[PDB]
Amino acid sequence: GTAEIESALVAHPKIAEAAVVGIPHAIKGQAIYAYVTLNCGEEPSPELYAEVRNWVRKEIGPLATPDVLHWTDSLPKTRSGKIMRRILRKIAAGDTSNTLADPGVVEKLLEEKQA
Amino acid sequence: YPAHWEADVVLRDGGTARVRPITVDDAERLVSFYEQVSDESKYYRFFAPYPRLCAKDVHRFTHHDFVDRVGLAATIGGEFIATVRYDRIADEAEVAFLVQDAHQGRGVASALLEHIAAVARERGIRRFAAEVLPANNKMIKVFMDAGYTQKRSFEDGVVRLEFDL
Repeated sequence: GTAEIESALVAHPKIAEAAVVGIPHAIKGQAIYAYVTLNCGEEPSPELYAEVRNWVRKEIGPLATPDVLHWTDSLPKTRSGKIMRRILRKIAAGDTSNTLADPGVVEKLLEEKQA
Repeated sequence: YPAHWEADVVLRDGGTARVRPITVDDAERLVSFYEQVSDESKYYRFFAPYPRLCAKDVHRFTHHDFVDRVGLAATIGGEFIATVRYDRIADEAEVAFLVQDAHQGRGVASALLEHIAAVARERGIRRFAAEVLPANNKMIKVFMDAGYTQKRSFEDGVVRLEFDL
């Protein structure tokens, strides 16, 4: 499940936070879409990508390897700090025609996804 | 803060815990407390794995204006065993609590919810809202018993509970 994959991702030394959603993929059956926040001082790179995926592949298994790693500083959270998973699902799925602490995070997530 | 916001509360076993505002001096206590919370309870509190608090979180969870944001701790022998807080969204505020797993079922969660409501009523909050993961039935029951009602639920199964103050 998603919690297992998130836990494995957070376990990575360079990963601070993670939230994973499953979304229908027409080619793949289901795609594992992972939003990931690196720790302070860490920065995304073409090779950190493969390292993280290899990490998950070893920790959990190839079936749990994320299809997309979406690096972000911008996990959407309620003011008490709860992850707004429903917003993450909508953005990953392109279902974006419609308690959130910082509204500005949505625009940043949408930009990062198109990149 | 008002002196009556600090008070001894009676637990179900007949003993007491101290309920008090969380202060700027409580960073170390908060961190030690969080070490004793299970991975499962952390997940239920933040909706994702969150094994240790980032510095900005330790700061925000110990620095409050006590109008728009309030945080209270329950303590035994000076140690945090639970926290509760509200964040103004308006005269509505989001509420969250967290109890060390070993101290569940002692009446701590129920006392903290009563106390945070009492503070909110003094600061012009008209309603509490809480989001809870649907499988977290221990937490849902605490809120139910405190008089919260289910308002709606979302695509991710998350339930929105509300309480008119």
